[PDB]
Amino acid sequence: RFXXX
Amino acid sequence: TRKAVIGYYFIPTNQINNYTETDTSVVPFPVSNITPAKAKQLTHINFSFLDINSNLECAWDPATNDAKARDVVNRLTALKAHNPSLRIMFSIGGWYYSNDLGVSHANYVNAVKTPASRTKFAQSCVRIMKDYGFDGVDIDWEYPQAAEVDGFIAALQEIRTLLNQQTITDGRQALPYQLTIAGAGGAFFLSRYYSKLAQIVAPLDYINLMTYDLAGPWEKVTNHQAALFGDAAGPTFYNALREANLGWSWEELTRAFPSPFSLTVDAAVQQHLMMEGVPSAKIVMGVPFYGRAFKGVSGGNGGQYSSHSTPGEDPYPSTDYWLVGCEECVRDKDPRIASYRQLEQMLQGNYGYQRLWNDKTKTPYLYHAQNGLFVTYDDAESFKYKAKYIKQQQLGGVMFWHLGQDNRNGDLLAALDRYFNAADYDDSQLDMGTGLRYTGVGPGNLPIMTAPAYVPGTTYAQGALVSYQGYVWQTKWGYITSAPGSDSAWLKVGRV
Repeated sequence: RFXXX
Repeated sequence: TRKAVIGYYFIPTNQINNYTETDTSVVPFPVSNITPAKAKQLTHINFSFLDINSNLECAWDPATNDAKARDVVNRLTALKAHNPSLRIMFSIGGWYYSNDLGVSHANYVNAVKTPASRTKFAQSCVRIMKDYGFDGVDIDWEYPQAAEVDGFIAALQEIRTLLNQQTITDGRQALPYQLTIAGAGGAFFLSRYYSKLAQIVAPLDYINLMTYDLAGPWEKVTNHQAALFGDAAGPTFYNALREANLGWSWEELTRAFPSPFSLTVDAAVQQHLMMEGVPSAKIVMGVPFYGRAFKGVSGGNGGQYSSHSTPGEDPYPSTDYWLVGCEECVRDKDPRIASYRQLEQMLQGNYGYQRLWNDKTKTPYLYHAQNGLFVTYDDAESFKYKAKYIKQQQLGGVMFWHLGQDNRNGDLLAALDRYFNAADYDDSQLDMGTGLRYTGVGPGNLPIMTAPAYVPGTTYAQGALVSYQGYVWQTKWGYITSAPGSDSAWLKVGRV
């Protein structure tokens, strides 16, 4: 978060 | 009843294919790190992540070496020999696979589209479960859009039906197969399905709120990523829930959703409790086992709420690893995030970090006077307040992302277990502070009040209170002559 995840 | 302690266990596909318990440079956290002592502190381990392929069925990433996969899963299920209550769940999704622009997004939208696709998907979920030896299904779709919600709900209902059948067929009445989802922990993403929470939570054993990532380099000012309560000095946000297709009046919307508001863990929990049909016992509070870092921040408040120069661009530009002491950041090519394990080590080093504490949010943070760095994270102290909160609000338990980020002694996991079950830990005197509480009131959390029974044919002035249909009402204006539920001039403000 929040594409790296 | 025992509070759930749900640890997501994430292992990159490349680490599976090269699995080893003797080389931390290849597999930083192999299963062997989960000693019997630690297996006993967990109630659930959510293996992450499985995906949904083009055949619209649950499935491992195509690049996964299956033999290596089963071996890792088998090591996890072998842990059940040390804890008869432990369940090894498998999670379908994650940001990489399921986000709107994720590599498998369309499969999620299509899997739940029709009764046929839903039946086919649900069957694959149970098949994968019995095939690899898992104990339940967790759906972590980040996140279904409002139009895909009804299908989402139906899919969950279908999995529930099949799981309950499987539980009987396998004689698992003592440890029933379960169904859970990782739910949003912030109003913006929550707004996508908020109006149908009751239907979403019905087929679930638990909804694991991702009450973290509430701050990050993508925001203008630095802030705590998992503040328990609000700090008036920190940033506030637009309450997106007031724009949900709820069908409520202006008055109802305003009291349930004050805006702007403090984006905190308490806000997310209270926002779920405000809805009717969402039991506190199914809500699980998520906590992070990692921190987020910002660079180029200014002092004055320890680095808190400062402007910064952190690339919010995901695949971190440059090979500029500004997060001093974080060797892991080098290994993973991103100085904006670090496991608690690494952070602890950065702290005990002499890398120039100062640990500060915010008594409003009840969370720690690091400030690097030099270099101008700020790190928001959680530790065993912040977990004391979060654990007390879980008990007071009668929540189902705690969840965390992710097991592989705890330190070698497993301190964060041990702390959570201690706060809930140690006979010699006593938090009766722990003070929750004066941080801002989310005061929204909705259909699900009306306060007990007491009022005279509404008298048909009677006229009441403004502000009057009365009881009717098991509720207490107040007039929004004067000279009222019709009955509650039958006259928009009445606002339901309490129960019994």
